[PDB]
Amino acid sequence: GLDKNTVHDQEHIMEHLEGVINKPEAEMSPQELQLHYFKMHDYDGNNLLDGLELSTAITHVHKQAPLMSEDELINIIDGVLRDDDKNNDGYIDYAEFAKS
Amino acid sequence: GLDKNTVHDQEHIMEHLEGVINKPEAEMSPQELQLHYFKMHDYDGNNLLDGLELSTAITHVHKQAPLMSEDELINIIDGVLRDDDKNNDGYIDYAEFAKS
Amino acid sequence: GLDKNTVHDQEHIMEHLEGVINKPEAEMSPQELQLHYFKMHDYDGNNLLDGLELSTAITHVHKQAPLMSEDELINIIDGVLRDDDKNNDGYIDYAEFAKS
Amino acid sequence: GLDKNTVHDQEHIMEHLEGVINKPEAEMSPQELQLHYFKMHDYDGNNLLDGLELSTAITHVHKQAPLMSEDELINIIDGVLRDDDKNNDGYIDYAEFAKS
Amino acid sequence: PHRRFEYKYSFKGPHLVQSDGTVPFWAHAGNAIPSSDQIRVAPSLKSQRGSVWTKTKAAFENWEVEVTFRVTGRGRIGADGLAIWYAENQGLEGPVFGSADLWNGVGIFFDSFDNDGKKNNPAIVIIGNNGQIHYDHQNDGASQALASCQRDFRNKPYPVRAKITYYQNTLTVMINNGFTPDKNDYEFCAKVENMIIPAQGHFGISAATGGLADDHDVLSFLTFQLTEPGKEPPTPDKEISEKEKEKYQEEFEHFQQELDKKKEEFQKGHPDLQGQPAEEIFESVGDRELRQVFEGQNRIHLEIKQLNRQLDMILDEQRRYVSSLT
Amino acid sequence: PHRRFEYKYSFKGPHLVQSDGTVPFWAHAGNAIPSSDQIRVAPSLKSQRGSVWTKTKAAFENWEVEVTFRVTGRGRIGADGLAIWYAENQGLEGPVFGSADLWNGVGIFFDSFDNDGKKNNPAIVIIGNNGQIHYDHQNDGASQALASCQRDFRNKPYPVRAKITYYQNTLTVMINNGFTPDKNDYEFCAKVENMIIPAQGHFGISAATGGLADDHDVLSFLTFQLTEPGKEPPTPDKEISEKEKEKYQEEFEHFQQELDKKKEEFQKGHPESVGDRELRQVFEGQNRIHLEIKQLNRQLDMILDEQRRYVSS
Amino acid sequence: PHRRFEYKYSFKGPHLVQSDGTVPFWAHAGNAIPSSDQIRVAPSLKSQRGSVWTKTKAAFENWEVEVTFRVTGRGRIGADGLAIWYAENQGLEGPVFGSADLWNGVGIFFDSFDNDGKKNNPAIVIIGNNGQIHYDHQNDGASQALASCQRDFRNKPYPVRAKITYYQNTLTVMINNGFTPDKNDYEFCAKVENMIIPAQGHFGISAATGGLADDHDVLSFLTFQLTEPGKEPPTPDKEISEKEKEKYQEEFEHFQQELDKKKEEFQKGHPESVGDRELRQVFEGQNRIHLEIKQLNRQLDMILDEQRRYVSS
Amino acid sequence: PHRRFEYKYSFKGPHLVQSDGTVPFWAHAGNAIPSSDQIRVAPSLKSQRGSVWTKTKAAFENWEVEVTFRVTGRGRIGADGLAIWYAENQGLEGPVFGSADLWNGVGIFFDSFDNDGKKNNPAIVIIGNNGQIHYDHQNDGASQALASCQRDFRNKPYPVRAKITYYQNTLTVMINNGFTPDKNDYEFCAKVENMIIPAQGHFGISAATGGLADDHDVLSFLTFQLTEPGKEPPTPDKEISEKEKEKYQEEFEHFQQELDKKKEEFQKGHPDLQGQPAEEIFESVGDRELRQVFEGQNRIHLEIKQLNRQLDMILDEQRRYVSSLT
Ligand SMILES: [Ca+2]
Ligand SMILES: [Ca+2]
Ligand SMILES: [Ca+2]
Ligand SMILES: [Ca+2]
Ligand SMILES: [Ca+2]
Ligand SMILES: [Ca+2]
Ligand SMILES: [Ca+2]
Ligand SMILES: [Ca+2]
Ligand SMILES: [Ca+2]
Ligand SMILES: [Ca+2]
Ligand SMILES: [Ca+2]
Ligand SMILES: [Ca+2]
Ligand SMILES: [Ca+2]
Ligand SMILES: [Ca+2]
Ligand SMILES: [Ca+2]
Ligand SMILES: [Ca+2]
Ligand SMILES: [Zn+2]
Ligand SMILES: [Zn+2]
Ligand SMILES: [Zn+2]
Ligand SMILES: [Zn+2]
Repeated sequence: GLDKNTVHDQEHIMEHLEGVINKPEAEMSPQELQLHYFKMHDYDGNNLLDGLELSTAITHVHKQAPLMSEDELINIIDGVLRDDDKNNDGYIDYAEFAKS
Repeated sequence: GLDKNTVHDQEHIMEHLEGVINKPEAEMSPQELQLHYFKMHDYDGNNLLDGLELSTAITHVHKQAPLMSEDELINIIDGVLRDDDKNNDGYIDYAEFAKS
Repeated sequence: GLDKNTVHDQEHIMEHLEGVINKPEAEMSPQELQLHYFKMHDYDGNNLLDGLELSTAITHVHKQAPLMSEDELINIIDGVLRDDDKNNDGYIDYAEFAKS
Repeated sequence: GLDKNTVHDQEHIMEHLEGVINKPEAEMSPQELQLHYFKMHDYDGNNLLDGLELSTAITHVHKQAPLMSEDELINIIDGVLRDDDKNNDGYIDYAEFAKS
Repeated sequence: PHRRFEYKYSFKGPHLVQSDGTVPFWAHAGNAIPSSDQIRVAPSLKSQRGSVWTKTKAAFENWEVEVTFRVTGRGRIGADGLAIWYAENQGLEGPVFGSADLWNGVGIFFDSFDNDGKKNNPAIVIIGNNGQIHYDHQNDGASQALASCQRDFRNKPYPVRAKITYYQNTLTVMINNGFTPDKNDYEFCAKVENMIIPAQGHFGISAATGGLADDHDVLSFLTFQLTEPGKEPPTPDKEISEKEKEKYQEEFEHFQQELDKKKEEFQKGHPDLQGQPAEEIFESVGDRELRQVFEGQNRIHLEIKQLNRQLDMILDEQRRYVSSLT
Repeated sequence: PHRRFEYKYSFKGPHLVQSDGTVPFWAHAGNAIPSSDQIRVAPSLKSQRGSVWTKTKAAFENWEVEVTFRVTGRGRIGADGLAIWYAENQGLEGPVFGSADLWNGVGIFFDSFDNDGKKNNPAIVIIGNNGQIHYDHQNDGASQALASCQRDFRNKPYPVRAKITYYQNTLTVMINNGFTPDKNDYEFCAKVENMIIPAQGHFGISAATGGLADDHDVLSFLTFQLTEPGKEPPTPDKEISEKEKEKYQEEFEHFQQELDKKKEEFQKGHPESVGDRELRQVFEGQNRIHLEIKQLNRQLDMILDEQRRYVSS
Repeated sequence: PHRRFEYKYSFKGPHLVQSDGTVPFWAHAGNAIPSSDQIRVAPSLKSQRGSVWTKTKAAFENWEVEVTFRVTGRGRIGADGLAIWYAENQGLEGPVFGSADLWNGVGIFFDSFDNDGKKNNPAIVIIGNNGQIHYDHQNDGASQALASCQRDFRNKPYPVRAKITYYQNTLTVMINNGFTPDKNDYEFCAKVENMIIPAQGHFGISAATGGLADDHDVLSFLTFQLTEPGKEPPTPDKEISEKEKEKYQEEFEHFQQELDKKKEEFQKGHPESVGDRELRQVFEGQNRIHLEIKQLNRQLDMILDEQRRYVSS
Repeated sequence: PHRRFEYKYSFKGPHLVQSDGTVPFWAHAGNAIPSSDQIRVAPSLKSQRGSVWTKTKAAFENWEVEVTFRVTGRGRIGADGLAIWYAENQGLEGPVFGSADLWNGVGIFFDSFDNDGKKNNPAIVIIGNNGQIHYDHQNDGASQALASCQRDFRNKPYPVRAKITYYQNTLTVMINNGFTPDKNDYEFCAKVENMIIPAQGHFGISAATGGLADDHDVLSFLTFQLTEPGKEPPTPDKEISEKEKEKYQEEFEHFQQELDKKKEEFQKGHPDLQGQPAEEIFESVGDRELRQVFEGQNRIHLEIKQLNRQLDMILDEQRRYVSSLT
C-alpha cells in the first residue's frame, strides 16, 4: 500500500517507461526514480494525483494473481489521503507526496 | 409440431390480431382461421413460410415455461419440411400448407 | 431590325417556348406574344433590355445563313436606343418598348 | 541524321550547357564532347535515348529555318534505330551510341 | 441453378434472439451483442472482437450466402472491419478480424482501414487458406488477395448486401452497395475461378475494432444450397393436381385482399398511430460537419442580439439624460 | 466554497474498468457496457436500458458533480436519453430513463425525444421527487418539472460537459454545450432554489433507448464535496515549511523539464490530418468570435454602469 | 451621378460568344478562349498570355467598369495574374500581364505572385503610365504604384467583383472579395486623386500565367458612362403620359404573374445538394454576422456623434 | 515478355509540341490544346470535346500502352471524362467522350459522371465494339461493360497512370491511382480474357466535358510492342564483345559522376536559383471548402476589432467628459 520500497523500485518504472522512453539508465537516484513514478501515474496531466490514479497505480496487472478486494483498496487509499494530504483538497501533490 | 389443433385455435390468433386489427367479431371459419395463421407468421413479405418463421411460430414468448431444446426444435422443423414441402425449395407455400 | 412584324411573330415565340413551356396555344393576342417576346429575351432577369440582349435577340442562329456584320448591328441597336429609350439610362424598358 | 560532325560540335553543346553549368573552360575531348551530347538530350532520366528524344535532338528551335517534314524525320529516326540499336529494345544506350 | 433455403445455417429478424438471449442454431462469442433485429458483432468501443458461427457443419458442395450488414462510424475512417468465413473449424477469438488465424477455408474480408498505406481501403478481399498460411494483418492481405474489389460500404443510407456464391468451383461476390431500398440490386464485385474449399465446414461472421471505432451490425444471414441445373429429381408423384392448386391460390388472394380491405378502415379508425420519416436517419460525415459548423454560429447571433439590445438601451438612456439636462 | 474530490463516488479514464470487468466503487446494471475509456450506458440498439450507480452512499450536505458525456445518433432524432440521479437507493432497473420510478431525490433528465409534441426537445429537465409520484413519460415530465432548460447536446463535435451543484439548498445546472474542448466553459442552464433532498443518497447515471437509437457514452464523472468558506476548519502545524516546499518544487519543475527533453529526444530518435485540422481551426475561430463578443458585452455593461453613476450625480 | 450602359464596350453571358467564335465588339488575342458563358483569358497551362480589348475607342470623360472574374488555382500560389486596362491603343500582346508594355493610360493589376518577396501578394496595384516607362515585373511595380491594396481574390466560393470608377479625375477601385453572391456588395480598396488619362482610349482585360498556373475567367464586363447631376441635360416632351405608363405597367406585372403561374404549372406537369446547401447556409450565416456587426458599428458611430454634440453644448 | 518502345505512336514532354504547335506523329482535333508539357484534351469550360489520334496505323498483335493523365475539377463531380481508344478509324468528333460512335476496336472509358444514377462512378469501363453496336451514353455503358473497375482518379496529388496491355488476347488494365510519386506502383484494375480486336488500327486519346467542367490533361502516352517470350531472334552477330561494353559503361559512369561533381560547386556558386514546394499544389475539395470557411471569418474579426476600438474611444470620451464636469 504505497510502501517506501514499492515507490523506490528501479525496475517497475523501467518497465513503465518502455515504449514511450527508449533510454535504459544504469542506476538512478531514489528521488529520481520516485519523481519518475510520480510523473508516470498522473494520467490526467495535471501534476495532481488523486484516489483514482492511486488505485490505478496499485492494482494494475503488469505481467495470474487474485485482484485486491475493494474494501482493502478503500482502506489503503483512505489511509494515504489521511496521512499525506494536508490541504484537504482530495488531491495528492508532490509537496504532500515528498513525505513518503 | 404444427398440430391440427394448434392451427385451429381461436384464442391464439385472437391474441396475435389484437392491436393490429381491432375486429373481434365471432367464431371464424376454419379456412379463414388457417389463412390468418399462415399470414400472421410470415414476418417478412413473400407469402412463403420457411424454417426460421416456423421456429418463431413454434417457440412463442407468450404470457413461465421452459424453452424448447435445439434438437427437438430441429427435428420438428425437419419433419414439417419433409412432410409438407414438395418442390424442395426450402419454403412452405399456402398450397403446400393446405395439405396439413 | 426589331420590326413590328418581327416582334409580332407567333411561331418564333412558340419555338422559343418549347421545352421551357409545354403549353402550345392556338392563337394569342399581338400584345400577349409581344410580352412573351420581351420576357423571353431578358436573360439577366431584371426586366430591362439593353444593347447586348437585343444583339442576342437579333442575331441568334435558330435552325446556313451569313451572319450580319458588326457595323449593321451597331447601326440597328443605336437606332433602337435613339428611338425607344427616353430616360437615357442605356436600357430598354417595356414602357419604352411599348411604342413598337 | 546524327552526323559525326553534328555530335562533334563544340558550339552546339556550349549553347546547351549555358545557364545549367557555368564552366566554359577550353576545347573538350571528343569522348567528353560525345558524352555531353548523349547526356544533354535525354530529357527524362534513364540513360537511354529513344525516338522522341532523338526527334527533339534533331529538330531544334535554336536561334528562320523551315521545319523538317514528318516523312524525312521518320526516315532519319528509323535509319538511326536500324543502324545503332542492336538489342531491339527501341532505345539507344551509350554502348549502342558509341558505335557511331 | 436451383436454390433451397437452408434454415439451420441462417439467422434473420425481427425475432432474431429467443428468450434465452442466444441466436438459434448459432454460437456467438467475444463482444458480439445479439439483439432482436440485428447482431452487433463489434460495437463502437475500442478493441472489440466478435464472432457468430454455425453450431453444426454444412455439407453443401454448391452454396449461396446472402449477408445484410451495416458498418457505421462517426468519422471517415473505419477501425478493422468485417469478415465472412466458410471454414472447417470455429475460429472464435484471434487477431484476424476478431477470429483466429491459420484457418482452413475461404474468408471474404470487408476491410475498412488501410494498414499498408496505399489508400486503397475500404475494399473486399477474397482470401483462401489451407491451414498453415498466416494472414498479413498490417498489409491488408495484399499478397494473399485472390480477388480485391474497391467498394466503400461505410455510412450508407441503406444496408449493404453481399451475395457470395460458390458454384462449380467459382466464388462470385456481388455487392449491393446500399444506396437504394431495393434488395435485388446486386452489382458485380469480384470473382475467383477454380478454388478448392473444404468439403464440409462451418459458416461464420466476425468483426473487429481497432484504434478507431465502427458499429458492425449484421441484420440477416441467409444460406442457400444450390443444386445442379440438370441433376434434379423431379418426383411429380407427390404433386396432387393443378385443380387443387387453382382451388387454393385464388382463395389465398381473396383472403389477402379481404384482409387488406378489413384492415384499411381500422387503420384510419384509430388515428393514434404515428410514423417516422426515412431521410432523417441518414447524413454524410462532411454534411454533418458542415451542419455542426452552422449550428455553432447561433451563439454568435444571440450574443450580437444581446449587444444590440444593450447598445439601444444605453442610447435611449443617453437621450433621456440629454432631455433631463434640458 | 471549497471543493474536495471524493474518489469513492467518481470514475474517469483512461483506465475506467479493471481486469474484473467492473467499474471500481460503482455497480452497473442493464445494457451498460463499461469500457476502458468510457461507459456506454445504452448502445444504439432498440430498447436499451442501462444504469451505473454508486455502491456506497454519500455523506455530504453540499456537493457538485461534473459529468462528461456524448450522445451520438445516426439520425436527427434521439432516443429517450440520459439521466443523472441523486437518489436514496439504487434503482438499477426501471422505465424512467433506464432507472426505477418512484425515487426519493433529485433527477436531472437529458431528454432527446419529444413525447409531448411541443417541439421543445432535446432539453434538460430537473425533477425532484419526495418518494411517491409517477414520472409522466409521455409528457417529458413537464408538469413535475421544478425547472427546465433547452440545449442541444447531440452530435456535437466535442464532449458535452455538465456541472450540477447543490449548494445552500440550491441546485444549479450549468452546461458546456460541446463546441469547445475547454473543460471550464460552462454556461448557465437551470436553477432551483430551496429544494430539500435526502441527507445521504446514491449518485447514479442512467440512459434509455426507444424506437430510435442513440449511443449514450459517459467519459467521466467526478464528485466534489463542497464546504462553506466560513465552515472551513483550519488545521495548522501539520504542513512542512514553505522554504522546504519551494526547494522541493523548484527541482520538481527542473526535473519535469528534463523529462520533457528526454521524451523529445527519444521520440525523435526512435521512429491529426488535413481537413480535421481545418475544422478545428474553424471551431476555434468561432469560439474566438464568441469570446470577443462576450468581452464587448462586458465593456458595454461597464460603460452602462459608468453612465448610470454619472447620471446619479 | 447618372450612369448610362454602353453596350459597345461591354460583354456578358449567357451568350457571350456568337457562332463566329468572336466576342461581339471585342477582339481577343493570345491564349484567350472566348466561351459562351465566360472568357478564359489565360488557362492553367504554363506560360499563357491572353488579352481581350475593345474594337472601338471610348468617348466619355467619366466612366465606370464592373468586372466579374474568377482566378482558380490548383495550389495556394498563383500565376502572374490579371489586369484591367484603359489604354490609348490595343496592345493585344506583351509581357505585362499578357499585354504590351509602354502603354499610355491606366492599368489596374491583380497580382497573384510575389516577385518582390515582401509577402504582400495577392494584391491590387493601380499603375498609371504617360507612355514612356517600363513596368517593374520583378518588383510588382511597387515603385510605380500610384496606389495599392491587399485583397485575396483566388479560390473564393463566389465570383470576385470589381468596380473601377473614373469620376472628376479621381479613380476609385472597390472590390467585392467573393464571399457573398450579392452583386452590390463592394468594399473600398484603392483611390487615386488628380490623375490625368487620355480623353479617348481602349478598354481591355488581360491575364498572364507563369511557372505556376491559375485559370483567369472573366464572367462579365459592363462599362457605364457617368455624367454629373449638374451636367445632366433634361429632354422633356418626348415621354408618354404617366397614366399611360401606369396602365402599361399594371398589366405588365399581371401578365408576368400569369407567366410565372404558367411556368410553375407546366414545370410540375412535365417531369443543389446536401452539403452544398449546408455550405451555402454557412456562408450566409457568416455574411449575416458581418452585416449585423456593421450595423452595430453604425449605431456606435451614431451614439458617438450624439455624445460629441452633447459635449459641445 | 519483351517490350520495344515504338516512338511513332507515342508522345511525351517537355517538348511535346514543335514550333508549328502540333504534336509530332499525332493529329489533334476539337477543343484539344496541345502544350509543351501536356495535352489539355478538354479544358474546364462547358461542352468541350477533344481528341488526339495517331496519324499512322499500328500493326502490333501484342502491345502495351502507358498513359499518364490528370482529371482535375473545382467540384466533387466530373463532367464526362476520358477515353483511350485502339480503333481502326479515327473517330474525331462525336458524342462518345468527344469521339465518334460506332467504332471498330477497343475503348477504355474513364467515366467521372454517373449518368445512370446508381452512384458507382467514377469508374473505368472496358468496352469492345465491332462497328454496328452503339454506346449507351446515359447508362454509362453498363450493359456493354466487359469489365468495370470502380476507381476514383480525380483531384489526386500525383498524375494517374494507366497501363493497358493486350497480350495473348488478354486485355489487362492496371492503374496507379496517383497517390505516390513512384511511377512503378501499378495496382490491378480490370481484365478481359479472350477478346478479338482489329489486326491494325489507330491509337487515340479523347476527352469530353458536359454540364460540369473538368480539366483533362494527358502528360504522356507510351506505346510498346510486345514480342513472344520464346519467338525472339537473338542475332548475336551484331554484338561486338563484352570487352567494348566494359570499356564503355564505366567511362559513362565516370562521366556521370564527374559531371555531378563539376555541377555541384556551381549549383551553389550561383544562389539566385529558387525552388518551390510540392504539397502546396494539392488540396482536397472538402479541405478547400473548410479553408474558405475559415478565411471568411477574418472579416468578422476585423469588424469586431473596429467595434472594440470605437467603444474604447467612446468610453475614454465619456471619462474625459466626466472629468471636465468636475
Ligand atoms: Ca492527476
Ligand atoms: Ca493536496
Ligand atoms: Ca417468409
Ligand atoms: Ca415450397
Ligand atoms: Ca436585361
Ligand atoms: Ca430606359
Ligand atoms: Ca530517355
Ligand atoms: Ca538499345
Ligand atoms: Ca486493414
Ligand atoms: Ca491497403
Ligand atoms: Ca421524452
Ligand atoms: Ca417536450
Ligand atoms: Ca507579380
Ligand atoms: Ca509584392
Ligand atoms: Ca457517364
Ligand atoms: Ca453508373
Ligand atoms: Zn507497474
Ligand atoms: Zn402465438
Ligand atoms: Zn428565335
Ligand atoms: Zn541544340
